[PDB]
Amino acid sequence: MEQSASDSNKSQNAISEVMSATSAINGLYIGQTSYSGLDSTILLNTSAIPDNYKDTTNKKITNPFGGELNVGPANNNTAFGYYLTLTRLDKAACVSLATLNLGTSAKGYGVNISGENNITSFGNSADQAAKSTAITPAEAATACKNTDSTNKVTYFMK
Repeated sequence: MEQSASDSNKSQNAISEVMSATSAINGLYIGQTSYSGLDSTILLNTSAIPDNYKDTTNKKITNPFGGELNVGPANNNTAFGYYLTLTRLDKAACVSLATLNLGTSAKGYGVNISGENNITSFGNSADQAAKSTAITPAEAATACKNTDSTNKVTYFMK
């Protein structure tokens, strides 16, 4: 109730985690242009067409590495660095990220998108669309919308 709330409080804590993630993974690779090399391997690794870009149950976010992770590089480091396809989600997490601020401390957020290598264009809404900034109940209403069996989100985060 009353605004996103987590967009100011929870965000400050989330930033630390992800900014440490991109730092850690980078320190192990040393740029590699943009973790290049993993692409060719991982792409054909899973069915040649990585179905992991989406979960069929309700739990996959491409970003973290706390559970079932799949490593992959993006197009160009500056635009997008890396993506890790982690299966894991919850209805609360859907609202949590939409009540966060995924814009200043994110590279992009896309719900029901598949193809982390080259994410779709970013607007400001969710579901079969990606957005540049995530915030306010408006996003929350759009992110958690018909998303049950189709509840999966690839998202690059800084």
